[PDB]
Amino acid sequence: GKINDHVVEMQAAVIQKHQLILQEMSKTEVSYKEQEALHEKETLQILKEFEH
Amino acid sequence: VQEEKKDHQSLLKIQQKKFDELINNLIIKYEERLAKLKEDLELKLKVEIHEL
Amino acid sequence: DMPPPWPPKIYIDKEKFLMGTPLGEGTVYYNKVKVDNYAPYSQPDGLVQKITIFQDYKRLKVKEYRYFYKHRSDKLSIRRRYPFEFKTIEEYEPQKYENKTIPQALQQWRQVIQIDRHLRIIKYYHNRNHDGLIERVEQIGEKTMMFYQNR
Amino acid sequence: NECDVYKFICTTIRPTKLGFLELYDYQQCSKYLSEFVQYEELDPPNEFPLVIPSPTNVAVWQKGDCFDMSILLCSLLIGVGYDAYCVYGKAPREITTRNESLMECLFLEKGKYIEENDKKPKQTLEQNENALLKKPIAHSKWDQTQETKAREAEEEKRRIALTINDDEPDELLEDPYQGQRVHCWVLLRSGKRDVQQNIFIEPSTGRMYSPSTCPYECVDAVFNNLNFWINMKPECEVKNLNFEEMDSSL
Amino acid sequence: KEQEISQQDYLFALKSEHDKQMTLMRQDYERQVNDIKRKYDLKMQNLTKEME
Amino acid sequence: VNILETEFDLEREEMVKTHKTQLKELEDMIETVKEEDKKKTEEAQNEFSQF
Repeated sequence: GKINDHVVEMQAAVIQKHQLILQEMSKTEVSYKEQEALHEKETLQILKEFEH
Repeated sequence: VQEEKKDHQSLLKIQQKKFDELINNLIIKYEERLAKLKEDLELKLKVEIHEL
Repeated sequence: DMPPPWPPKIYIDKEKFLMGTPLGEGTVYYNKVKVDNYAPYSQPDGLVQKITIFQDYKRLKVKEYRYFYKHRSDKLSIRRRYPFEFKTIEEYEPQKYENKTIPQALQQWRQVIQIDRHLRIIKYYHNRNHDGLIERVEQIGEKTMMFYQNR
Repeated sequence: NECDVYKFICTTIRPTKLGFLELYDYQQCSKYLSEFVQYEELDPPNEFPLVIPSPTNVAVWQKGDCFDMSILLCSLLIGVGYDAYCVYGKAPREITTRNESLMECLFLEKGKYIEENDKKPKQTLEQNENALLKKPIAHSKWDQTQETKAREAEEEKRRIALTINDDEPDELLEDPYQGQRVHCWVLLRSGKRDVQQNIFIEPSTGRMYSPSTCPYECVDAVFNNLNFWINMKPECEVKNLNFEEMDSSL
Repeated sequence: KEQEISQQDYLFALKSEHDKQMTLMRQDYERQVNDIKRKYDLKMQNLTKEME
Repeated sequence: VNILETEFDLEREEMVKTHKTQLKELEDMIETVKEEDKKKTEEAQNEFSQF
C-alpha cells in the first residue's frame, strides 16, 4: 500500500512534467507553422512580382 | 434610481449570459445531431443497397 | 416664507413635440456648415436632417453631403455623398427573419458604394447568405467578381 | 408679466417635469430646446425685458429671450432632481443673436465614412522564446528623414501653388450692447442628481460652457424658485466668484 | 406630492423601458436561435439532398 | 374643518386623475404580444400544412 501510494505520487509528478513538455513541443510546431507561413507568403509575393 | 438602474443593468448582463449559453449549447447539440444524421444516412444507404 | 411657484405646472403637446423645430424646419449656419432639420414622416423621401458641409463659411460649396433617413421601408438610415468623386456610400443594418412580407432580394444588400457610371462595390453578411457570396465589386466593361465562404 | 401686474422673480419659477424622456436629460433637454426654438434676439440686449413670463407660457409661445428658455430649463432641472440656478448678467452677442457660423460645428463629424478596411486583427501570436524576431541591420534614419522632408516640401509647394489663403469667414460685427447686455443662462451646482461641479448652459443655442472659460461677462445676482442671492463684487470674472459660498460667504 | 408623483412616474417609465428592453432583447436572441436553426436546417437538407 | 377637508378633496382629485390617466395609457402592450404569438403560430401552421 505505501509503495503504491508513493509510486503513484511519483508518476503524477512525472505526468505534470511530461504534460508541460508536451505543451512545449506543441508550441514548437505552432511557432514553426507561423514562421513558415510567413516564409511562403514572402516568397509567393516575390514570385508574383516576378510573374508580373 | 441609481441603484435600481444598477440592478437592471446587472439583470441585462445576466440575461445576456443566459441566452448566449442557451445559443451555444443549442448549436453544440444541433451539430451533434447533424453528424449523427450523416451517419444515419450512410447506414440507410447501406441497408437499402444490401436489401436490394 | 418664500411662496412656491404661483402658476400651475407647465404644459406641452404630443405632435408638436414630435415636430421638433418651431416651424417644422430649423435652419442655422454653422461654421462653414448649414444645418436644416425637418420632421420625419412628412418628407415624401423623408429626410430628417441635412448638415450641408460647405467648403467655406459662405455656405456655398458643399463638401460632403449627408442624407439622413429613418422609419423608411428600406431602412436607409443615412446616405453619404462625396461631391468631387460623386461617390455614394450606404450600409444596411440587420433585418429580422420573421418578416414574411419583405422578399429576400431585400435581405441581400448590406453595403453599396458606387462611384462614377461604372464602379459599385457591395458587401454582405457572414451568416446571412445562401450560396456563399461575400462581397461583389461590379466594374462596368471589364470583369465580374464574386467572393465565397461557408460553401 | 404679460398682465404687467408686479411680480416677484423668485416666485416666478414653475418647475414642471413632464414624463417625457427628451426633457429628463439636462444635456438632451438642452439640445432639444436648442433645436426646438429659434432664438429671439434681445433688444435691448443690455437690459431687462418688458414682461417676464412664467415657464408655462414660455414653452407655449415658442419664442422669447434668454430668460424664458433659461427658466424653463432650470425649472426642469430642479424638478428632475439636479442642482439648478438661474444666472443673468452680461454676455457676448454671439450667445444672444445665435450667430455661430464661426463656432465649432460638432455636427461636422456625424455622417463621416470610416474605412472598415482589411486591417485584420493581428492574431494573438505566442511570443515564445524559441521563435526569434528579425535581426536589426545597419539602416540610416538620416536618409529616411531627408526623404520625408523632401516629400513634405513637395506637397507644401504644390498646395501653395494650387491653393489660396482666402479661407476667410465673414467677420461677425462688434456688439454695441457688448459689455452691458442682459443675457441669462442656467447654472448647475454640484451635488444634486450627480453634478460634478457648477456648469453653465447656453439655453439660446443649447451650448455648454464653464466658468473658467465661459463667455459670460458679469455676475450680478443669481436666483431660483426659493432664494435670491446678490453679488457685491461682480467686477471680477465668473471664475473668481464662488457659486457654493452663496449664502454663508460674505 | 408633485415630486412624489413625478418620482413615481419616472420609476414606472424606467420599469416600462426595462420591460421594452427585455422584450426586444429576448425576441432578438430567439430570432438568432431561429436563424441558427434555419441555417443548420438548410445545410443539413442540402447535403442530405445531394447524398440522396 | 371645511378648509382641511377641502385641500384633501383637491389632493384626492389630483391623485384620482393621475391614477386614472396611467391606468388608461399604460395598457397597450399585452395585445401586441398576444397578436405576435398568434400570428407566428399561424405562419408556422400554414406552411406545415402545405408540407
